[PDB]
Amino acid sequence: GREFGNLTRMRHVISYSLSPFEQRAYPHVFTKGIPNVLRRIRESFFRVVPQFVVFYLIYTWGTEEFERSKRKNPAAYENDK
Amino acid sequence: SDLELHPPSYPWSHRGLLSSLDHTSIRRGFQVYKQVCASCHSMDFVAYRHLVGVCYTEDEAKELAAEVEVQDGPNEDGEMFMRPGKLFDYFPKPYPNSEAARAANNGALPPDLSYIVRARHGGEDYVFSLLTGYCEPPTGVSLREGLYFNPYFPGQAIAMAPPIYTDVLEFDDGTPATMSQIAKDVCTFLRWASEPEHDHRKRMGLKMLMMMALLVPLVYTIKRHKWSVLKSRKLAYRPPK
Amino acid sequence: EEEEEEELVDPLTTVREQCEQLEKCVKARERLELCDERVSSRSHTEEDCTEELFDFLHARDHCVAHKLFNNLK
Amino acid sequence: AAATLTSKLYSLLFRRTSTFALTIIVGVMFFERAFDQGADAIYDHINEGKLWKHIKHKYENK
Amino acid sequence: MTPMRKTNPLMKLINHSFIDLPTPSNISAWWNFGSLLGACLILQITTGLFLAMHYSPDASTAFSSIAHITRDVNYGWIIRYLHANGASMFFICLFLHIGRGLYYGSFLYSETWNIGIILLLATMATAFMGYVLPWGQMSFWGATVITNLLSAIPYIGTDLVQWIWGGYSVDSPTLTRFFTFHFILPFIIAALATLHLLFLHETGSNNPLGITSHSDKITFHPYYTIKDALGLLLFLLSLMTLTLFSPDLLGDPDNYTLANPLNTPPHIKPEWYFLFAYTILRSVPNKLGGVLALLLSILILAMIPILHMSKQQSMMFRPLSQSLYWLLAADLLILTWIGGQPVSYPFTIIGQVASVLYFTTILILMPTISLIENKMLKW
Ligand SMILES: COC1=C(OC)C(=O)C(C/C=C(/C)CC/C=C(\C)CC/C=C(\C)CC/C=C(\C)CC/C=C(/C)CC/C=C(\C)CC/C=C(\C)CC/C=C(/C)CC/C=C(\C)CCC=C(C)C)=C(C)C1=O
Ligand SMILES: COC1=C(OC)C(=O)C(C/C=C(\C)CC/C=C(/C)CC/C=C(\C)CC/C=C(\C)CC/C=C(/C)CC/C=C(\C)CC/C=C(/C)CC/C=C(\C)CC/C=C(\C)CCC=C(C)C)=C(C)C1=O
Ligand SMILES: COC1=C(OC)C(=O)C(C/C=C(\C)CC/C=C(/C)CC/C=C(\C)CC/C=C(\C)CC/C=C(\C)CC/C=C(\C)CC/C=C(\C)CC/C=C(\C)CC/C=C(\C)CCC=C(C)C)=C(C)C1=O
Ligand SMILES: CCCCCCCCCCCCCCCCC[C@@H](O)O[C@H](CO[C@H](O)CCCCCCCCCCCCCCC)COP(=O)(O)OCC[N+](C)(C)C
Ligand code: HEC
Ligand code: HEM
Ligand code: HEM
Repeated sequence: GREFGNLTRMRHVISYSLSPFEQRAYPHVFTKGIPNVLRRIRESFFRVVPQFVVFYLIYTWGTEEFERSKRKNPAAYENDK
Repeated sequence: SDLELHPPSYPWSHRGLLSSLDHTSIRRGFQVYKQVCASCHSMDFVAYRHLVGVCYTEDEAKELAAEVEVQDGPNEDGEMFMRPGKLFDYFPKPYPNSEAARAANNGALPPDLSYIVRARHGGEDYVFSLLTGYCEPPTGVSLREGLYFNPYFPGQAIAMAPPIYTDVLEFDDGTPATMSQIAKDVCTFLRWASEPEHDHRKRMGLKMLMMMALLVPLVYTIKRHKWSVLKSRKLAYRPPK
Repeated sequence: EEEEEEELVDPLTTVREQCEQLEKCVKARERLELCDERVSSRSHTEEDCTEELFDFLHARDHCVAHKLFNNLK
Repeated sequence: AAATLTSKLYSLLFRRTSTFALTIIVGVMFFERAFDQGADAIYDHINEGKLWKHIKHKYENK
Repeated sequence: MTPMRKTNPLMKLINHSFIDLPTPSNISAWWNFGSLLGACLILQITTGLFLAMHYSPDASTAFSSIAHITRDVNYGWIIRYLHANGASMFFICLFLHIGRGLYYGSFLYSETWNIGIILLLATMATAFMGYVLPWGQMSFWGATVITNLLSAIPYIGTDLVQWIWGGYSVDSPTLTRFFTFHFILPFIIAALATLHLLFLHETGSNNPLGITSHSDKITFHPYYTIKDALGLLLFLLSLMTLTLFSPDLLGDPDNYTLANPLNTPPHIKPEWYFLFAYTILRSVPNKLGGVLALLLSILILAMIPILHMSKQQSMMFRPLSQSLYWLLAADLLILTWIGGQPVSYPFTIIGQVASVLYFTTILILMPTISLIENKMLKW
């Protein structure tokens, strides 16, 4: 479907809700809110960090490589000529 | 030749996230520009105005703008006479064309300074170190007599001679004419010439920060208020059984 | 003036000399001088100590930054 | 918890949206005046002695 | 009497498009960058419009007019920086818009996904021509290089580069011609943006889980208007911080110098949003081959739906595909970094490796891992 009333068939489902004016906007934002954010962070931590850690290694290595490439060499006129 | 020597990060009065320029330093920096810079460096996009509300008073600006003659339009016959100069006039050009400038500067063309600070990498840090650093050439390196060895210059061979030294000019404020002091003042003046909206920009930023700090919590609270109907709704499944 | 040099002393010189007695600011001093002596003797070398100078100056200017402006104005 | 204060505000100025809009307009007029004055004072304090306003007295009428 | 918003012709479209179209309840903040893009487009027009009231498209007066706007014109500086920084924010939102589709499988909506590709190409054209308008040192040479790179076309290239130039060089006629194109193109983009929404609306928006959400649809107005308003406030926060504190961090200096035809700057580089492509062409040894690579790349985005062989739309339940996706994101970061560095042995090999890794990831690795994942679940 494409409009409310003829989208899908459902049965035997009950919902309960409460008015915005009868409940708080920041309930258990520290007892329950902070723990949940931490859970999410750890659940998706080792799936992302390693790739960016690798990127840093190449970045540092390549930058340092370029610096060495422009540093005077002792071989330069090592024959005193 | 080798990788450019990076100037250090000097502590500037205006480097703070909210700091503003020191206008007395700007006044002194301009006074330096009139004598040493004006001889062979141009400032095309700055008029004798723009100073009334910054350093100099309106009457002082009039007195100063009248000090130098400027070219005017045609006369009855069609000849061009010279006016005493007005506020709307821009700073005089040292040379008519780039060819004359280079001819008098041993081929090197002194760039216009109106945007030099925001053009060169490193900002005024580059300029200050550039003026303060004129080292005697190391052993094993030679250069044309006209050229001068300055490590911060990307060619390490700059045609410009040391522009400043102790007691080149006496400031009206009475502060000593130390070479370091002169360099700092002119750098402040150039910073202003490139970013005249500096002070106002930061004032707007301060107001924006406080307004945002107030607003963001409120709008988030409104969103939480509206969505609370869904963030706490409870479901159940009671099949006929 | 009473003095044409004592009155016109630049705080840059004092901070400059003062901060040239640090292990880093002095160790590179000889590594430069050594390099300088090498070219003086070698008569056909086409080498200079510009790269050696960019380390001494780098070290010196880093320290000079945190002390110079306190003795201005 | 000035529940009475919020109760009075609602019963007089929020129940009808026409009054709601009017309070908003007066509030912003006062708020901008106070906000601008306070913010400028803070800015001047942080940059005391450098703004031209702080040194013009040494040249104006002088 | 029934509501008028369901009877007036103009109100029917507004009601369908904004007020009442069903939307999934669980769409995350990633689904908020589409609305921001249009807002940015709106912001980019108005600011540019005012700048057009003072800009002079000529080889000589173009630079002068910009300086005049920044200093003499009232609030000219802030308008210019909003325009400049809004461009970068537009591309940041655009990349995030594309990224969401690749991760959550939105590309399955072929008709909508294909129109998007056109919008991206048009956007890039608008941005490239706009960067020439300041007529700085970098603008002149940026156009010179990115235009001379059509002489590799088999037999018509040389003929189709002078025609673009309006001459045997890059001069004022190019500047004026680019100015008109810069003005007109964004409005076409706006029209295309309405075809994007139109083709989207006939099927409905996707959700993070990848399952159809007909069971839990919600009216768009109250919930998402405030949510998108919150996103707009945050977007404005970022934009104003960029302009009001450090306007020029994301730009490249030396653009504040008058364009000198007989002076090649030591280090020519495109803008940050175009760097990723620059390194992909600078690596290929053949000039024509480099152009074929920059094009074959952009178009693999059009081929993504074909290469899809998983039996799940969303990569949320595909841990191995997630690792590859972040690896590919890191590869793009490497390409960006290399783009801004001079030619040399270490950067060149790194760029070459990144290019091949970029392509092989999209072509072979992703389909193969999807097949293995399907095998694992015993489909
Ligand atoms: C490092 O230097 C560089 C940069 O930095 C500086 C860069 O920036 C860039 C990037 C280049 C930048 C500017 C220049 C490039 C410009 C261009 C390519 C484009 C040239 C054009 C422009 C100014 C004009 C733009 C054109 C416009 C407005 C015309 C379009 C107008 C319209 C209304 C659009 C209408 C379309 C309609 C009706 C068609 C409707 C349908 C569709 C989308 C549906 C899709 C249909 C299909 C067949 C596709 C579906 C396919 C299916 C199943 C098969 C799968 C496909 C496969 C391929 C496998 C480069 C190269 C570079 O070097
Ligand atoms: C997540 O869910 C969501 C969806 O999915 C459910 C969605 O789908 C959407 C919808 C998608 C979006 C916005 C994204 C983009 C999509 C769109 C359809 C819209 C596409 C955008 C456009 C065409 C651009 C629209 C316009 C823009 C910037 C404005 C440009 C045009 C104009 C008129 C603007 C006004 C400029 C003005 C007035 C000039 C300012 C000057 C003014 C005072 C001075 C003017 C003076 C004059 C004319 C003077 C004239 C004088 C004359 C003749 C002289 C007369 C003299 C006499 C004596 C008579 C959203 C938001 C969403 O969140
Ligand atoms: C009587 O009964 C009837 C009715 O009632 C019963 C009706 O109802 C109707 C209904 C229909 C109507 C009245 C019909 C009209 C209806 C309307 C609303 C009117 C609408 C009008 C319009 C949109 C206007 C259409 C025209 C428009 C905008 C202009 C079109 C042209 C253009 C944008 C330009 C196109 C291109 C041109 C000339 C080519 C020149 C340029 C180039 C090649 C481009 C040069 C290059 C660049 C940009 C560069 C891009 C690439 C770059 C920099 C680099 C690339 C990369 C490199 C590496 C180099 C009818 C007919 C009827 O009879
Ligand atoms: C021009 C460019 C504008 C750009 C704007 C950018 C905005 C970015 C940030 C987005 C913030 C989004 C949220 C802003 C509003 C938040 C609150 C809003 O959502 O609430 C609604 C806001 O609704 C309105 O308040 C309704 C009243 C209308 C008030 C209009 C005030 C107009 C003031 C300015 C008039 C200027 C006139 C100029 C003449 C020349 C509904 O409030 P509600 O609590 O549910 O109403 C109950 C009504 N009661 C109180 C009577 C019971
Ligand atoms: C006529 C001598 C002369 C004096 C004195 C002079 N300029 Fe110059 N200036 C030049 C010349 C010549 C060049 C270019 C030399 C070169 O490129 O080798 C130049 C270049 C510059 C540059 C460019 C540096 C760069 O990296 O591009 C700056 C900045 C500058 N001058 C500032 C100043 C300041 C500040 C003063 C203080 C009055 C000053 N100049 C005084 C002639 C002078
Ligand atoms: C350039 C201007 C663009 C605008 C203004 C725009 C606008 C939108 C909007 C408003 C939505 C719905 C809300 C949302 O997804 O956040 C959407 C969805 C979508 N966009 Fe765009 N878009 C643009 C470009 C693109 C591009 C370049 C692509 C490339 C793939 C693209 C692909 C998609 C897809 C696939 C969807 C469907 C999302 C879904 O089904 O969940 N769009 N677009
Ligand atoms: C999505 C839409 C647009 C984008 C992405 C865009 C992008 C850009 C960019 C990146 C610049 C370079 C500015 C700089 O580097 O300082 C620019 C310049 C400019 N654009 Fe826009 N632009 C858009 C729309 C418009 C419109 C609609 C107009 C006029 C109607 C316009 C007029 C101008 C003008 C006058 C300049 C010169 C400003 C300057 O030189 O600083 N732009 N544009």
